[PDB]
Amino acid sequence: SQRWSLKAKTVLVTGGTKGIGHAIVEEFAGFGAVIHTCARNEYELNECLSKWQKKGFQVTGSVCDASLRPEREKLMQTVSSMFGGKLDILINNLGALDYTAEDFSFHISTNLESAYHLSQLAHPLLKASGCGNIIFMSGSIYSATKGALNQLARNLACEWASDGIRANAVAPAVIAGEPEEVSSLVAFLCMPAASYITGQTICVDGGLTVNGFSYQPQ
Amino acid sequence: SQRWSLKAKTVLVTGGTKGIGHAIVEEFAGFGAVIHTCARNEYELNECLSKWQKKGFQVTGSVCDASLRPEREKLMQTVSSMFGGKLDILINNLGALDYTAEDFSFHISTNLESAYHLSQLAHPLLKASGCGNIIFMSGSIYSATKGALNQLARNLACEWASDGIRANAVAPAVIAGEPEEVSSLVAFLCMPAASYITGQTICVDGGLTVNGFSYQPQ
Repeated sequence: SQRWSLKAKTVLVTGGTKGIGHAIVEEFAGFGAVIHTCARNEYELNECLSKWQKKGFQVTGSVCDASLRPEREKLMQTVSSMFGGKLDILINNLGALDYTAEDFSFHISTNLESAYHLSQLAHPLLKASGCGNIIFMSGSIYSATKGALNQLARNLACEWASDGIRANAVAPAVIAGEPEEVSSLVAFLCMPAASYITGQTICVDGGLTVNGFSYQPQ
Repeated sequence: SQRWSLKAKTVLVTGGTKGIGHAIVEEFAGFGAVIHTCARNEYELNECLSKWQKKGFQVTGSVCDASLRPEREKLMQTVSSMFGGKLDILINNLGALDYTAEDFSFHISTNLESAYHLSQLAHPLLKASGCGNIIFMSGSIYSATKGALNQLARNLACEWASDGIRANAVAPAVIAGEPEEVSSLVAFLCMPAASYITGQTICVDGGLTVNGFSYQPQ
């Protein structure tokens, strides 16, 4: 039906050349969505774009270091011009001899800033779509980042609902199957069929029970 | 009893001249604990130290901008020398025309870095105590910070338990009584009576129920 279709929906997925981001691009491409992605290494971008267009996938890309403010502004500029000022889906895929406090601080703030800024740059585009979706896809360092990201996600969901923008966060399992499998949940959340789903922070962990009591990632 | 006593326990509380930090200093001082606190404004520090010593409170202080690495190293140096290399309690009290992404990022990383670093600087001191305690006391900006801090708290609780160090996070209510009242929960958590309590992230919110269904701060 039309509710379970992502056909011709415009998507921006950061870091689409590898890992979950690459799996997310393919998942959406399988549904006939129009995707734009980015990466720092232009040759690997070229490599993926090549292997994709042959599979009949509608994907374009640009070189970008999403950790840099000016790079994020240019990226969204490229996206607005190619999608005609409208963007249906934004997949904020965060980047993945012992880390110090400065390292801890830097990685957490770089991740949180890129995701926050990217969402703000896309806001007007997402608003013009009339049915925009944002997905935040992202130990110790990761846990704290995830904790911050979930909150931002829940805030934007309430803050931008009147603009018709939904926001959800998704995390791969801690205890496992390929973690890339989560791409299908990401896709479902962006379907009209899931228009009432917002503010969710889902971790598809295997989970565990002790003495009959369940335990899951916090 | 001895389990519910904080008498002569050494405490470092950051930002003790105002708000909850000031309430925490007084709460512990009421229990006969020995406290060291800090602040950027030396005159207000002097003001509090004066009003405190008269009440018979055992509190010393030093000027410090906990947002600066070298300032945090000096602070812990002062604490180690005055408490004899041992520290029982560390109260990481975070600092409290619209914020941008850089502002968002800066405040969250400055808070998370100060708290993380301060805990690492105190670690050896807390370890030498044999029964150390750490408390992390701390919209949109706050929510994300809190989300990150809670995770760090839960991590240190598991990571440092073998050193005899417990770690818990406490947050004042969102929906209310003075928010400063939470100082008593902070004090309880640091008592030998609460030695088995670690890894907790407690928000003493008023809470609310809708149509019979409860809702609380995430």
